Amino acid sequence: KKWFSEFSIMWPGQAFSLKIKKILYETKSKYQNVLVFESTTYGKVLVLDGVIQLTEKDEFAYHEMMTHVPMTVSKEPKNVLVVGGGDGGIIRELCKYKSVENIDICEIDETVIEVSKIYFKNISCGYEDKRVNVFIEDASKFLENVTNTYDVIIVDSSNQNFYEKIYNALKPNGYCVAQCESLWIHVGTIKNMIGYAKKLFKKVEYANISIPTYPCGCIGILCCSKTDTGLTKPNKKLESKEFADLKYYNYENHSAAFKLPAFLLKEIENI
Amino acid sequence: KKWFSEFSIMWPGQAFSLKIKKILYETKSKYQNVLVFESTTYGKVLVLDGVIQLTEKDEFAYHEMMTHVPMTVSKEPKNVLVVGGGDGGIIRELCKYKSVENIDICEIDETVIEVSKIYFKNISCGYEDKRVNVFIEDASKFLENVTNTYDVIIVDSSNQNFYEKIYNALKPNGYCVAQCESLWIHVGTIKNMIGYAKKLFKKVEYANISIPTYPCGCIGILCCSKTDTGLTKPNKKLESKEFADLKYYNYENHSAAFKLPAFLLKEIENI
Ligand SMILES: NCCCN[C@H]1CC[C@H](N)CC1
Ligand SMILES: NCCCN[C@H]1CC[C@H](N)CC1
Repeated sequence: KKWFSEFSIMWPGQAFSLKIKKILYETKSKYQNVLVFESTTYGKVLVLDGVIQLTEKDEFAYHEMMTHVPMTVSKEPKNVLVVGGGDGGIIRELCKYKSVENIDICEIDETVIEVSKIYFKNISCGYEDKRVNVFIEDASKFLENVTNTYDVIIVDSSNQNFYEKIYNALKPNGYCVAQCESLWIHVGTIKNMIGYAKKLFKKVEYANISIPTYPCGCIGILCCSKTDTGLTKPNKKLESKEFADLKYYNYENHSAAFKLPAFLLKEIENI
Repeated sequence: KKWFSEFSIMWPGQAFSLKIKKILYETKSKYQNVLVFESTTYGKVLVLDGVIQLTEKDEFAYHEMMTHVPMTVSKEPKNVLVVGGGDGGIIRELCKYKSVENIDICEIDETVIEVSKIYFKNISCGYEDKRVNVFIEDASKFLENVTNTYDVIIVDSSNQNFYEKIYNALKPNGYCVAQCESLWIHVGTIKNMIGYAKKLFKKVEYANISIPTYPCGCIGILCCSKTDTGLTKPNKKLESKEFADLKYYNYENHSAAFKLPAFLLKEIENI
């Protein structure tokens, strides 16, 4: 059998590879190359421009932490925006909250959504929920155009003007979490991201998620708060039957994810 | 340039690769194949039987956590044993403690030690400390033969009889920490290891370390206590000048490393 290998100038000198049991789908969309394959040991894999987007075996780690960190801090979130995230994993976690009344997702490439609906049914199931509204659209145009404000915005996608638009689209006590780089390779980028956020948000925090199929085995969450209390401590426990199946997130893990290695703390305490 | 690739039946279906700037040394010892190369982005790399043992860029994560977790819990450790660990990283962290009077290291393959002394000077520097005594010897024979008991034993190497020997070689309030698998691939093995330890030790805990060049980007520490308080909370802060250069470990990270993902907690609460 052949092997998929993940190369990139963003992590030069290293690569991760998965063994292919069988290729399922391949296309070039208007925006990116799309590959779906069944791996031998990580279940199905989604690849965009040769970079792994998710695998069945571990996606719960990233989707649970990205969603339940902000959603357990926000008191009674009613309206939530997902930027990027065509695969639907965040939306699947969001639908577990009965308080939520509306979920907007903005994804520029509908092929991602369609491929996820077809090949990743246990990840894209949230799309069948009546609260979920899909916008095939560039996120800057969406954010500039939306009239509603959001309690939580979750940026599930790899700019200082952009974070102004996020801030304006948030309620007064709203929160934004954004995917934000591995601490093992792009500390310079993390510093820039915290710098951009701190000009607008009064509380900017960084958490780490362990996930083996992202480069270096982990990925950060940039956490932006308009209030002074920040996002490190949940205000609620996920006890109802909808959360009985959670596989990574729990009340203790939430806080622990913000306890960073000493070298990173040193780089970012002076920003 | 060529690429080193790390394959193994222990993690089937996946592989990690580093780009080679230049090969430095290669031999077959009595016990294993030994490769040393300068990578393009992780500095120098030590490989044993085709499995990465360490790299300069990230070794501090594993050596700091393996050492300072037990050494900040033990009140006044005087005698410490390192099993395996020919590369010297643990010993380098141990020498920072002025209270320590003796450090025994037991390593079956002296080539490892010699290669580390030659090619990894910032990792093997502890060998020049007068407290350090080297035994080229199988660890089961060493543990069966030693007359001293230890305050801390650090098993830096990839068996129920073996943990009996560890228990007997420890002081009444002594501690053992052992390298113990990635939670992303060998949960069955972690369960067995905790099972073996719990028959002898009254407190058996599991912590996670983020380190990108180990498979799945992380590696566990099996933590065994003879006292009931366990190893999750340090009894001291590392404030003296010897610890000013620490790059991963800190007082908060210590406890956070024991906050495990929900699926692992579920597998190991019933053992
Ligand atoms: N298409 C891959 C997932 C991320 N999608 C986002 C869609 C909206 C864009 N403004 C940014 C990427
Ligand atoms: N040689 C590689 C590092 C681990 N070395 C250990 C030496 C002692 C043995 N009983 C187990 C492996």
